[PDB]
Amino acid sequence: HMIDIDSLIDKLLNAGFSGKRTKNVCLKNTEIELICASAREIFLSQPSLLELAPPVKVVGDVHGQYHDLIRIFSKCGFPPKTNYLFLGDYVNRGKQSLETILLLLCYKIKYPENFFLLRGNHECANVTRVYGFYDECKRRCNIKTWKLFIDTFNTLPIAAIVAGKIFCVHGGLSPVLNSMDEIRNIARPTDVPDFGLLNDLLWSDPADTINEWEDNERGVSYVFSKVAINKFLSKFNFDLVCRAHMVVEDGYEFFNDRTLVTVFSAPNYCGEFDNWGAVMGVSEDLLCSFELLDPLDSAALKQVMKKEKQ
Repeated sequence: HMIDIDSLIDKLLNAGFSGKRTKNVCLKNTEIELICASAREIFLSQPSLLELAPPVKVVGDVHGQYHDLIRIFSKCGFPPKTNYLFLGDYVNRGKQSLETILLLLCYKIKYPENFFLLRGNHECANVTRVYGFYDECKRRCNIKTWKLFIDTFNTLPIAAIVAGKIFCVHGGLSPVLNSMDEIRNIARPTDVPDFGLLNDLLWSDPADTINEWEDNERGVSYVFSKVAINKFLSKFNFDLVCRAHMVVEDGYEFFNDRTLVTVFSAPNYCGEFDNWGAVMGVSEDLLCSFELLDPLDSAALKQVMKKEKQ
């Protein structure tokens, strides 16, 4: 029997609109298994480097903040009337990583040509072991379920080009990125390597450094200067680098005279930063606009979920 994607999405949406956290996921592990297999099939069939036509809305980190994800869809439009590109980091830190990733995967399944998910640095075995998702899988489901997600994470595409002009990646640039074909030819499935192209694309950060490339003092990959950005844009004839991978107070933040933008969509990240979330709309004429989401507490979020149910 084939996947009842309508019934799965409904259960997921209902779980979110309840505002309630349950130890049991509203979906059976067999259903979770089917979702991961279906999504995996699509990921491997579509290119490693997505090439998307506008309009589209770009979403940064969500990090398990499921109620905020629903706020995003409510405010920016539900699929498939609104086209989405997510920049990765769907799990860890947040309270409802499972609901979050499952809903995103289901939408990918139902609308494979209008809905897109990139790989973030958190979508790997190493990081999920540390910041909650492995423990959440073990506690709410099992370790076998976790492994299935990792198998699925390993097949995610790495980068996207919007309208031939906006380069989209989770982390940033690489010192060993010679051509777009190198991203296209990243073999999948794959774990995140400790070094190399894929490691850089997920972990690099921009900085106003003196050298084009220096070691990232966050511990992984490199930091790249304004010059590196200007060179990259000029080499591949791009206008904008759109990335995530960093919490910013207003949900978004331009750099190097608006040639790079950081988009972050987890309001009040870690419960500590009190940041806004942002979603970047890219018009058919390549105009970039920003819809913002303010940080709500647990009680206000529940009220918005209560509200949105009608």
